[PDB]
Amino acid sequence: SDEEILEKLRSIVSVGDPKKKYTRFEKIGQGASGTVYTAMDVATGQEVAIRQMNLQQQPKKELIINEILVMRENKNPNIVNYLDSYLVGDELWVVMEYLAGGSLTDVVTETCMDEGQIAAVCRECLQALEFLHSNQVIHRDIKSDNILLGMDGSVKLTDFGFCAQITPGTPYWMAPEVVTRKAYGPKVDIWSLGIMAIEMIEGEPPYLNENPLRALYLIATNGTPELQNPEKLSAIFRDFLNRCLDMDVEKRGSAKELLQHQFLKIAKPLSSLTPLIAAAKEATK
Amino acid sequence: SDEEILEKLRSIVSVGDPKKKYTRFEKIGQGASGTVYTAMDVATGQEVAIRQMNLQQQPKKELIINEILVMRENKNPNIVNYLDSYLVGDELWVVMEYLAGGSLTDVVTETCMDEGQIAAVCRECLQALEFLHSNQVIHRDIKSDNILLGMDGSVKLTDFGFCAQITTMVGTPYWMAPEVVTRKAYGPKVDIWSLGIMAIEMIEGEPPYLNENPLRALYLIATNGTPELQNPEKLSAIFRDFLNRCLDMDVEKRGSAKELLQHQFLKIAKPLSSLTPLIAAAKEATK
Amino acid sequence: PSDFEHTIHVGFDAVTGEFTGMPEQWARLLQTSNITKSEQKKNPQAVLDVLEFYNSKKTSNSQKYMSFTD
Amino acid sequence: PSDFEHTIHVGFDAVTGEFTGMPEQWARLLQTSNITKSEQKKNPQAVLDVLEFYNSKKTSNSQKYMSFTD
Repeated sequence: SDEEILEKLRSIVSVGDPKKKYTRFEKIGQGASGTVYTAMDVATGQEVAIRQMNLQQQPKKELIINEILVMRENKNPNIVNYLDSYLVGDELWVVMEYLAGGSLTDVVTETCMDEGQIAAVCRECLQALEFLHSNQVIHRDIKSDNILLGMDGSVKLTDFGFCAQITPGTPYWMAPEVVTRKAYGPKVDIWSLGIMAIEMIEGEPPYLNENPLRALYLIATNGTPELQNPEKLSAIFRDFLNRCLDMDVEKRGSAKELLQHQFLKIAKPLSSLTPLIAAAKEATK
Repeated sequence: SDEEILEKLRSIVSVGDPKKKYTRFEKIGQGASGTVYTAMDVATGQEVAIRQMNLQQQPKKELIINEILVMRENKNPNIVNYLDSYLVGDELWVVMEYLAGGSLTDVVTETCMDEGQIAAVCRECLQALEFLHSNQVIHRDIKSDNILLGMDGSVKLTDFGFCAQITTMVGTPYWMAPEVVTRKAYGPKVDIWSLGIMAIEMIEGEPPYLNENPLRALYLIATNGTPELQNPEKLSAIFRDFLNRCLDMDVEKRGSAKELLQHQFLKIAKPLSSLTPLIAAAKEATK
Repeated sequence: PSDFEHTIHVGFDAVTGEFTGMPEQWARLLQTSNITKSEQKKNPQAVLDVLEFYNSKKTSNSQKYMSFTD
Repeated sequence: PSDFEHTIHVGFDAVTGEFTGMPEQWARLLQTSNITKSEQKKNPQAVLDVLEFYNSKKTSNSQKYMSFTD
């Protein structure tokens, strides 16, 4: 249906000349997924990311079309959203939001987050997950590299599909049922969230000083990693981490249920992250 | 797709509650396969078996469902048939025929069967195999333990699927054919082979390879084919011909169920009722 | 080590605390990873499941696409 | 779909009357199988076919279900 795929796109792609609708293009990267540029919507000022795809000379495409069909009808402030798509000659242009700033990863390693800050980003991530799940979407890669932080402290979840891949080791974030090849569901994201929360408080990944296979083994049997000083953490937080890191999938908290968790109530303002983000952006490059 | 699993079910499950159409429930076994009781059909008095399984906690569900689709459109007197299937709350209740009495195994170790008697049981088993093979089913476990005997002498084949278990896995699978034991591709004729072995078991009063090491026995089946009979001299020429047609190592030369139903050996059979006093003496020696 | 072709299925002898029919690679990753004998005895399936996952995480390619529920 | 099984090649040396490249557990099994040296040389392939069958039965948690023809 190489001619039918070109027909379906036409019913989804939007009108207009993206070369007119967007300005200040800037090549960020280039690969098999196509060429990516950051740009700005002339009318609204909205900063965006444009993926120019090779089209014809690019693998499976009605899966890409499937995401478009799914995400174009659903939006959320906590996930990198799909804005528009265009057809320019022999190419396909996908436009996504682009959040300036840094990664939670850089913020975790260079600075020291507190439970107020951790609780703030967990709520934002929970909101994104609750939204993605209600849409029958499993992220599968919830980790510090996939959550974007605006200088605003605002939080966005990315890399949950082809369209929203990161514009530019061991599975430490994967759940037991994943590492053991079992059938899994949405809750594997809750597990990953717990791991992320742990990474934040430790300012470092789970299994750094461990062989890959052994780490997988530990995840499959011990479940939660070991904290250097579990006592320091509070009761509501540990309780939070426990609802997230329960091996019994069905006793494990869900996104919705976890929104109501007391730990979030202790959240600080996202603006509280600005100096950490700023400080983090200074070092790395 | 645990959503269609229920669609299929509710489209073949019967209307009504088992607690009304059946009575006199009495638990038999208990395991992962489920909880099986022995009940009776209130109306017709038909004796049955009810396997109360653990629904959502039962592995392969699309298989069981497929078994019920096959055996619901096809019945035969020489096999444990499928009667009904129900949805009691969350569970899936499968109703199977139940036959009181014992098993060929107990008759075999406790008594001495003659040729007329063996011929009779062989005919019934062959009828059951002709049926199962016509519906593309390979039993794989034709042995005395899986042949149920009515106090009547009546014969039913069991254990050819999930919905028909006990309503061995240690030692040697003395009934399997050379092509099975050497892991080659095989077909329905492996049941003909097992039948021939069951017949030897019946005339000798015990299964072959009893004192053999599992591996040596397997090697022997793969090379010698047939087990060493204790008293060949005593077997009639017609019974030996019959055994030879069942136990040919060459699959193509081996008889099929349909061909063997016409074998002369089956013609000297005694009436199934000749088994009654053997079955009684066996079950009184407790079994 | 030549002639007849055969397939061998992995096994675990609980009494000796050792896997049987383990392919060369797997046997190598196992002893170097320091997965103890006791841990193996504790959940052999998990150990095999993890070995599988590991050596499969060398085949699939980075190109990630949307994953949906059932 | 056993990703827990792999192909192996075993040979037999008629002079010494010994298999080559024999899995260690298969070698231990053959040792106390009571299958003689002669019998082993008479039909080496049968010996290996039999060991493979034993292995496949020992390592499967196969519950029985209705099986059909091809």
